[PDB]
Amino acid sequence: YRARPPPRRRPGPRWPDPEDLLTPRWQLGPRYAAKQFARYGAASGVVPGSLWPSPEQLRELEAEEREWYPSLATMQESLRVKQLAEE
Amino acid sequence: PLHKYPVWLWKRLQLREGICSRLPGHYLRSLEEERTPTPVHYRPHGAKFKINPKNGQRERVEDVPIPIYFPPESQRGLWGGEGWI
Amino acid sequence: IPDPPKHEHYPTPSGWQPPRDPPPNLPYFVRRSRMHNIPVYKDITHGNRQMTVIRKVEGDIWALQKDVEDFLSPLLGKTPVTQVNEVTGTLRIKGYFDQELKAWLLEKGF
Amino acid sequence: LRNRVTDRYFRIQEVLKHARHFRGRKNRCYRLAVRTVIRAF
Amino acid sequence: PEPVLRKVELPVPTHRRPVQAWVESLRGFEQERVGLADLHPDVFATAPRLDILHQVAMWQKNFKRISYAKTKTRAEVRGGGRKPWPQKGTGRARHGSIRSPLWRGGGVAHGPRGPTSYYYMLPMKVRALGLKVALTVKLAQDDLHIMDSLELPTGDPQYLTELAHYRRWGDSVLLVDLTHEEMPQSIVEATSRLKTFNLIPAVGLNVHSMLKHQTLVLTLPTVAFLEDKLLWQDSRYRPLYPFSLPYSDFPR
Amino acid sequence: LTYFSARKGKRKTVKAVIDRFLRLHCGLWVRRKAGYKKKLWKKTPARKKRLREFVFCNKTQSKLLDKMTTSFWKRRNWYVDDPYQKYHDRTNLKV
Amino acid sequence: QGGGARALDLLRGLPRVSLANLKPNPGSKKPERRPRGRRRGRKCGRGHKGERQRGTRPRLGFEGGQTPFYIRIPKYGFNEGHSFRRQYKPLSLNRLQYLIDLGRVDPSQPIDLTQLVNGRGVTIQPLKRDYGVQLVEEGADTFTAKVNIEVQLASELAIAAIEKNGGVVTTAFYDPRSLDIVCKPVPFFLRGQPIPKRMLPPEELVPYYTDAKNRGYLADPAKFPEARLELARKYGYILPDITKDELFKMLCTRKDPRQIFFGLAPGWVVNMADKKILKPTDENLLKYYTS
Amino acid sequence: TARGTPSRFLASVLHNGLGRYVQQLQRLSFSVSRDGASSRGAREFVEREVIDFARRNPGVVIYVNSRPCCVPRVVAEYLNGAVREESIHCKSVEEISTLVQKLADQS
Amino acid sequence: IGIRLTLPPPKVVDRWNEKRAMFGVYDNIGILGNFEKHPKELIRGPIWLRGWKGNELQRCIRKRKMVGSRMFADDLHNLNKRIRYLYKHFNRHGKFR
RNA sequence: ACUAACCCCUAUACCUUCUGCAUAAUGAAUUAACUAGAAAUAACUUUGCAAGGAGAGCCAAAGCUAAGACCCCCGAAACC
Ligand SMILES: [Mg+2]
Ligand SMILES: [Mg+2]
Ligand SMILES: [Mg+2]
Ligand SMILES: [Mg+2]
Repeated sequence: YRARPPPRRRPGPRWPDPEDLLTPRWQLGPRYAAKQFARYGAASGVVPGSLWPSPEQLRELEAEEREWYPSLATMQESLRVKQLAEE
Repeated sequence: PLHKYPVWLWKRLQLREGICSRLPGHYLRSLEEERTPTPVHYRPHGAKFKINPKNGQRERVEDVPIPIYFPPESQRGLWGGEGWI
Repeated sequence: IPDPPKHEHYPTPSGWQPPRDPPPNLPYFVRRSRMHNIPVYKDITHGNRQMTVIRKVEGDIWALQKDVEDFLSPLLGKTPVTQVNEVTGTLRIKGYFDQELKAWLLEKGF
Repeated sequence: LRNRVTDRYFRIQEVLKHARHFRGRKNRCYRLAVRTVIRAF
Repeated sequence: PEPVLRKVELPVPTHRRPVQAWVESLRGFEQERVGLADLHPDVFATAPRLDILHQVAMWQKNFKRISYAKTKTRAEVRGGGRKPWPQKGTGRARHGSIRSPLWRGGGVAHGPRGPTSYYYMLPMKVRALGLKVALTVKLAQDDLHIMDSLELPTGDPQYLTELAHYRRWGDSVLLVDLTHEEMPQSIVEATSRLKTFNLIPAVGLNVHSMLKHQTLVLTLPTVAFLEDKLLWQDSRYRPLYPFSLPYSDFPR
Repeated sequence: LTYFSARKGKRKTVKAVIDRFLRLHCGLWVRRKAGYKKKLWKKTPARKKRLREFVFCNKTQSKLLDKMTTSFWKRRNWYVDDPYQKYHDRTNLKV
Repeated sequence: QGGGARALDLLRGLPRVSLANLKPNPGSKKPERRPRGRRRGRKCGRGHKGERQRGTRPRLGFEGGQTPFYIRIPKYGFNEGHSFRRQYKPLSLNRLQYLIDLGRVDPSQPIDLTQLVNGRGVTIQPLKRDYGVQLVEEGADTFTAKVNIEVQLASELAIAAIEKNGGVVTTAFYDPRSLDIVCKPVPFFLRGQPIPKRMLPPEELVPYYTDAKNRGYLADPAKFPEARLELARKYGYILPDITKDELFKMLCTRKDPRQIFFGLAPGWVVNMADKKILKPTDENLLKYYTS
Repeated sequence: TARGTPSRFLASVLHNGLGRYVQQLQRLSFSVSRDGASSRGAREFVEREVIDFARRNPGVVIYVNSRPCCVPRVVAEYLNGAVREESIHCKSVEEISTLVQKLADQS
Repeated sequence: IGIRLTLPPPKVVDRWNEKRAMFGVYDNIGILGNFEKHPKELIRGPIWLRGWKGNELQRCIRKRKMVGSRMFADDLHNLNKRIRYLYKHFNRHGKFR
């Protein structure tokens, strides 16, 4: 006999049906598209501009880091104050 | 055997067929939406992250709504979102 | 794995030295591992049984066994207890002798 | 895979043959014959 | 004419020498001795590890097996939720259900609970080492033949069988070529109607097929493909991430 | 002890032993002494002294604690300035 | 020489190997035991009637009613906060010398966490609370190599040994978010996300990385020369003038504190499929990635 | 047991050995399969020993039939008419030789 | 009694049909295909039994957690009961502790 | 054993429960079919590689991966 063709990974990105219920939600978000663009490059059709966060999500991204990640000067001043307190 | 679709998908599936499929689009979209209600019987945390006093670590917190029972008589009144607990 | 670079002097500061070229004219031969190291390891079982093993051996393994106990008899005081496995090309010695055997196998050209 | 014994007839015949010359039901009933064959042996 | 000569492209250890194999061709009945090919000693002349072959073949057969046998327990047999008779006073044995394993028509105490999987993976180097052992065994038993290409003068299947019989190849021969899309037309039509003769690509080569078929034949590109793929195993780092991800030198 | 969890199907860990015992990577277990903070006024200084060390467990207790603890706590840790770093390996141990 | 030839030649006279003549290696398959027959059938190794025979034994650690041994032991803070303690995989000078001698690490180029894991010198598990590597002083006598190494932690003797041979050692901090990126850049690039800037060290670690004696990456460079002289004087080795070395440019090559790799500004996107680098131009994006 | 098994008195055949000894074995028939692991011991036995055994006992006729079979067998016939059938299913060579030699001495 | 009085009909097996003659092909696709495919991906069978192995208890959770919402009402109830019984038997019964 | 069925001599049914049962302690009229040991934490044995092992994660001061091999059946009065 002759063997069936070897099972190869299907070339090209996979874009499922957004209106179909059985398609899992993790294949519809921008994270899925970002992964597709990285693997397949410009041939995936994903706009490179959409990779960087839009200004709508940047405002809380900097708000979160300002509130949760203090600057070097703020940390040094806090450390110096604590050093004086224990001294 | 196994169902083609999950059971919780059945209610959505019938909305796409029959007389329900001929309903106006704007009404269908409004009914499909499942936005959360304003908290009434519980106090929201108000922050995405909080510091645990026990270990001084930052962990994510969530607001879990408390189930509310609405008696059929409340449909004839305006309780403002309150109900039986 | 990248092939080791050639140093103008040997052995290297870490103690590594390339195998001698041409290989020694012996009935048996021992080849370095994929990391270019002598295949000598320590084995322990039951928490008290200590063995030294020699891997990657092809040829007359019995000649290697004869040479091993000849080299180890003056050090240990009697003929060492050894196990010969022909199918896997490995040699097992009771006790810990890795640092002497590595030194012994190094100067033989392996 | 369901496995069932298929040679039980021969397994009991090797015992019944030693009791063929006995008396009573213990020469043909395996349950009785096995107990007396052991005593005879 | 001009003989075909194949050398070993990968470096050979100094203490080992290449093993020579004859090169034939299928364009004629008597077209053997076309040339000589040099094989890597570490692939076609390794240790005859029969235990490696047995465990690799057993791994291949039993790793894709799924058993669908399943029997109902006493909790799945219909009915049997009522005590038949009172515990005492009836003069018969006590029971709590009519679907117990003791009862006729009841459940099964310890039966199959399918579907069940037997999937397990051998170490990657062991599976590769199994292919090297099988090739070495084939060379040592003189049932392995080396060809240049798999073009046939005619697509007649009976011609191929007669050629194999004349050369005393064996009852069954496993044919291996480079890529599925490079099959010559003659070899495809000849082997499609044959049972003991099978044609598979290089990627499809396996120990179980080699053991099942008495005779194995390979092309020169197949030999180089097998030499490159196998010799990458014994000189390589431990994988930081799966090899499907891009690497500095993978694919070669 | 939960040999197979209902959500993951894997062995669990008894948190009681974690809060009371410390395991060295060599297999030894380190524990405190019972009643070392109870009724200190009625105990002699020598008794109080020997009550406040860290002592090892025997073979049976070590096997008992290993079975109640998953493999996560048996790994080798590289904590910075760890006080018990020098005790994680045995030196000059024969048989 | 002869063992392989003898084994292979002996194979020639043997019959053809097939599927009907294979067996496992001896000692590799312990036969399964079944509770059948006189030997293992009467009680199946369960003993006489009781809890053990009926398989209703109490839970592990239960001694039949008395207070459990593990319960009666008082609690102590042995493993408190263990999931928050910092861990560093130790790196020895012998291992570094072993890597350099075998060529697995290139000394002519700057060496950091990415280079060490690429050469398989160390294994990092950020999910296991790892925070990088520490350079230990083991085998400092036999170490002789001029390298530029970047490690999260270092000892005073390890620094002295590196600087004795004219090398440069610095200490830098990597947050857990970017530590996984540094060890495995390839999986991160497949995520399709712009390169983020690494966070500053925590408040407790700020003094460590701002001190010249620790060779911190945030310390004052002007305080370095006096620190090196003190180490050279203490250990009695003459401090070489590496400014006159031909590799002075390579030694001075250090990454920005907010940078991850070398020559890759935060916010860039790597496209391995088409071998391209994409950089943003929005002024808000540029300010975020550079501040 | 003895009570469940017929018995006989000790005796010989035609006072064998009184004037001369006559070998009681008269015929041997061997069934051997060309292919099959069960006949390997039987096969190698006739490669090296059946020739020497034939010369040792000239009054015994040996038949070697090669046919497909699952259980190799040997059949021994004596002058008194007794027939003995022994299986050679998966035995070695040194033990079939002892088995074959035993039938020769039997009366 | 208990045994057949006639020989069962002989069985004929084709040792060289399509399936037998090519069993094991492409099982080394990962080694010989630049690791673009895994032999586990060649597994054909139940959704919850593709490249995974475990005891009976573990198979029940995996089936329930992945396809439990699609099972029939009677089957789901029996599966829930099986998990409860298996959990009790494994965690509370046995010769060893 | 015997020439010989019996006659001669010798011999206190089986399982289970108990220190101890021919026991007058339980179970079994007989035949056929059905009917009861499920798991890999550690350790042991055997391959592969080796200061590295593993087809992301995990472990490692000779270890890592893989395989083999140990954990029964029926029966309540009850509760919701
Ligand atoms: Mg070991
Ligand atoms: Mg009921
Ligand atoms: Mg009941
Ligand atoms: Mg028993």
